[PDB]
Amino acid sequence: RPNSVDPALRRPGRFDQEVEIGIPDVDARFDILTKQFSRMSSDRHVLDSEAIKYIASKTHGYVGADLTALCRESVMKTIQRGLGTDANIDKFSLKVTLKDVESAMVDIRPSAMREIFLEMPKVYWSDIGGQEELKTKMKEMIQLPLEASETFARLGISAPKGVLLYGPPGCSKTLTAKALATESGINFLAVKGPEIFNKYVGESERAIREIFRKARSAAPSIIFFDEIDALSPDRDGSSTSAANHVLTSLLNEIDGVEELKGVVIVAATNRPDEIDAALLRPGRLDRHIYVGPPDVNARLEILKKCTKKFNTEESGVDLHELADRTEGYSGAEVVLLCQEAGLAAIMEDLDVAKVELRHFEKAFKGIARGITPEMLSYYEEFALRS
Amino acid sequence: FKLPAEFITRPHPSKDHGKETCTAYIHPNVLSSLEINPGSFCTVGKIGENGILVIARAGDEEVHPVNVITLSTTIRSVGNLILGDRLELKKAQVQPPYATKVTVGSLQGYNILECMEEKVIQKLLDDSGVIMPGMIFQNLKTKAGDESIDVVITDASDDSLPDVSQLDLNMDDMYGGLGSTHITFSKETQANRKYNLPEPLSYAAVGGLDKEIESLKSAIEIPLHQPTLFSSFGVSPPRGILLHGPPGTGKTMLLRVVANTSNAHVLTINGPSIVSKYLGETEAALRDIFNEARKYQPSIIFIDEIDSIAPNRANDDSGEVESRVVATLLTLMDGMGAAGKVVVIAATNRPNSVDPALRRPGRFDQEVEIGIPDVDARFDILTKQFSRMSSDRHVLDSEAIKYIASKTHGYVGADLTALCRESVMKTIQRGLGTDANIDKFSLKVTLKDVESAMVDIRPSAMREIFLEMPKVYWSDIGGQEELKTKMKEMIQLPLEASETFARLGISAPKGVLLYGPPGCSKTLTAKALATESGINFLAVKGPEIFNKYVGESERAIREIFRKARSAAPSIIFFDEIDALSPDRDGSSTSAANHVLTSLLNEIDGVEELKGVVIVAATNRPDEIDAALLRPGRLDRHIYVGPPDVNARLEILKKCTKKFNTEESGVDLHELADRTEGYSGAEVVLLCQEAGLAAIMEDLDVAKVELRHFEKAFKGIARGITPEMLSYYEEFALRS
Ligand SMILES: Nc1ncnc2c1ncn2[C@@H]1O[C@H](COP(=O)(O)OP(=O)(O)OP(=O)(O)O)[C@@H](O)[C@H]1O
Repeated sequence: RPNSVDPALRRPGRFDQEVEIGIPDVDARFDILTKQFSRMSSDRHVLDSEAIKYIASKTHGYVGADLTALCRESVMKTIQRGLGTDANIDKFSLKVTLKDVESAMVDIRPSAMREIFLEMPKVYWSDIGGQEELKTKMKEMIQLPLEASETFARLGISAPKGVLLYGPPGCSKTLTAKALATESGINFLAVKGPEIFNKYVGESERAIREIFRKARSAAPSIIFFDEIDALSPDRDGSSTSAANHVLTSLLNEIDGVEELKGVVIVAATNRPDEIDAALLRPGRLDRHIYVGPPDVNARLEILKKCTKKFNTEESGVDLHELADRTEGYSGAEVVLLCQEAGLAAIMEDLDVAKVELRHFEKAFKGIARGITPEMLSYYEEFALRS
Repeated sequence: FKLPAEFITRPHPSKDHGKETCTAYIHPNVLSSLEINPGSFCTVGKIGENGILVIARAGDEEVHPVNVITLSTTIRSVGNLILGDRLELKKAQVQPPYATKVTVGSLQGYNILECMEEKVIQKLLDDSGVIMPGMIFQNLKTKAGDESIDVVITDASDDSLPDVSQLDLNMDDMYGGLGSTHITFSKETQANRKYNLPEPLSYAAVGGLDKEIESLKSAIEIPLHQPTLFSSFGVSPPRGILLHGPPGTGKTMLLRVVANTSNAHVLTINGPSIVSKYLGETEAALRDIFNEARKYQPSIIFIDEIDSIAPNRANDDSGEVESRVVATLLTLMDGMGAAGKVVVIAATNRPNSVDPALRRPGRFDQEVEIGIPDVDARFDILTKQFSRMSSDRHVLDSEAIKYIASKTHGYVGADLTALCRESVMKTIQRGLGTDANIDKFSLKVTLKDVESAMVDIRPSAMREIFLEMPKVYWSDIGGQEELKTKMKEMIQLPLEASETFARLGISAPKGVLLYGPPGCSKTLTAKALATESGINFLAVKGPEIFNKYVGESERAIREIFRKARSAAPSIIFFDEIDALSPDRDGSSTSAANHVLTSLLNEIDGVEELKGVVIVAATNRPDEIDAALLRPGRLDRHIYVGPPDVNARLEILKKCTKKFNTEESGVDLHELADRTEGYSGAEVVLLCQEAGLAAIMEDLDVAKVELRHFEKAFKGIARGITPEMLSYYEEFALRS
């Protein structure tokens, strides 16, 4: 723990050079898996490349020691299964397969599931369903700093360094961060709302300091928060008569005394009224994005993606009238409705190769949108007033 | 000047014949220091159990080290001389007078050998020593008919003047080439009871933990017996197994069993007694014992009460012996050898107290999960102990044992021995009090004493994380067919549709909500799942998870969900949600809010729990906050309203089984029609009240009259208001 180290030791006069070691990502885990597989050679086991890639992708929170733990657990489970079934057959013939690895990853249950910095899995653009204008806006806002810092240094304008995301709780708030992290090619930081909150008084302040100076030491990057409305309201909500210190710290960190030109701060909130007037000030977090419900094109793309597993020709649906009928839903709502329709289609004779239109109608009538027009009107009023 | 204070046992190698009873390979310097003739009997103290296994002594070839001694596998089995025990040497005793009977028993055999005998007498008494409490020898190669048998020689009638010597060895005198007193072959029963010699614990004693017993057998046999095969892989050998569970659940007993059944050397420690005031004394002792562990190829190390030995760094920085010794022992065992054959078993309790610095897969990958035994394990242990104590002292059929096991649901493994012993004392006490010292063999074991035994035992094993409350079959399940069909559908989908979900990507909603009237059909569902599902069922009460300490509920939630995830795909049930759920209607505390966020972000946040299924039954669904009530998690809703006419009729038939319907003249149809606004629990209570009214007339009754039915019906009302049902319907419509 660097925090447990005496801060007198951790000073630039003696220990100016710090080497930061983080949790391995998917690429590092895959590289370590391939290296260890080549280490014990293929003379005792067979493991084709795509299985290794799938295993590495399935691994999210595992650590370097976890890969060795999985390898040893798979080997020993193979030994016991061979002894039990084949009655002491040669262990080389049984070698290593995928099912023992799957059992090992189910039963390993690592204790390192809690970490301050979350490595959210990446997602590609085709899976991401949005709108062209928003994509152009985010692309411009992320392209400006990286190849315009030198221009801003001479100009002196620098960057707004503040982006606020407010919209419906349906979709386009969580997967947007994944899309930004994937396309930007820059290290991403994900912290949950109540995750920063702690029972101990002052622990939240130390965690805030920790995350901001790791962000500073991690080169000019993007800092994203899952939800701010869990801590922003102080007078309106009176959350345990606290969080005032947290609010002051986050207010003075972004633009107090020292200004952070290199990094970009993006904020996503589920409700606009919870943001205090101090944050709602020109100069900081001035940019606002409506990011409303997905349009017809995004819903059609999501339906096409969800229908890829099934067969469109056999079903006979054109993927247009279904999207037109399902216009008041959201991306998460569309995904849930597709999943429930698939469940209804598989209830009859277990696995199916297609989903019928009757099952889709059953799903649509069974589950309501759950969205009210008053929240949309309030969001529109806030957009007009902003 | 050597002054050997202590000795340690060691198996005799090279087999051959040699002495095999009086080997006693001790360095001549020790023999000279004892001023005792080498060509005479020797006595080994073995710390306690006087008698000292008096035995003749021989000489070595100066290669045998002074520290280790050999007492032959026969004497090792006779006296339960476990490897690694403390051994001492002292002066020999007086010469025995003579031997009288020495009779064979032919253990684990049907006797009637005649041909297989082939003059066993020469083999028995062609050797020095021959200690009549026991001779155990290999079958060797005699004639044709292979196989292997052993012999019991315990029974004897010789009398010795000193009672200190419990081994009462005597000399050998028989005539043979290449006969006692009036033959020496007779009887086939077990060992003599009057000696009451200790016996080595076997795997047959342990019962109800098979799925773990072969697991631990393999875990201890693969590295010890097959070191080269595992070393060929080059993935490093495991050097530690975690044995953790509630106290008295059968861990030290399996430690003793595996220690006795293993011929390899085993190291046993007594716990915190090694801790000394001197800083370096404990370090020297640890490095020394590790030196003897690593110098000999077969070695097994036992560690106990690790929490006291290794306190957590954050819990308390007491000092003195601390994580320094833990670090140095870990470093010592990390590079003791490359392949080797060493297994370490940690018999700890509640691993929360175990220092987090003892958990890496590199040395302590193997973890054994030990929980409270269920009804099947308790019944198995009951049968095993009944077989051990034999039917010559008790009479009991299978159904009584099954009923006793079913009655004891929350009891611990040691509670079974507690109950049997308490029944023994109760039977003896009642016999002495009533029959005035009658023959106690005829009294044996009955049901009344055992009944009083679990009435008056009062165990202290009620508060536990496991809730193994008694279950019921489909007979008690009184409800609607649609509800049962839905239950079957959502409990059969994850069991035989995991591959289909993985291929399709739909996965499972894993969320079922059960909101309804407080009458019934909300608690019996737990029994229905735990009975029909046949899967490890975990139930957590509402107020039980609450604790005075701040964060205790959060950590308890952590352990319960981690154990649910680690306990294979199963189902989790929470009885009462509406106490912690209303964080908005009521002020509550910060702990309740933290619990709400934790349960919201753990069910479907970051990581997805596809294997387990989360089902929650609540009384008033409005206490659940809308923040966590989002589609995709706990989306399924069941009305589960008051039971219909069919369920009420079924409940009435079940409750009327004790009574006779033919003589009462009631078909339970008009009563069911009249009793339409009640619930299953209400129906049961009304039936109980009617039975009480019937039996208050003329004490015991064989039937119940109508007048009692009307009296019960008028005495007790439904207790439920229609506006509550209207509000439930309104909530269902909005959902
Ligand atoms: N599951 C069980 N089945 C049968 N007998 C048991 C069981 N659990 C305990 N006993 C009895 O109680 C005794 C004490 O149990 P055991 O020796 O296993 O120690 P433990 O209390 O579990 O361990 P520790 O002191 O390390 O916590 C056993 O020797 C045995 O007689």
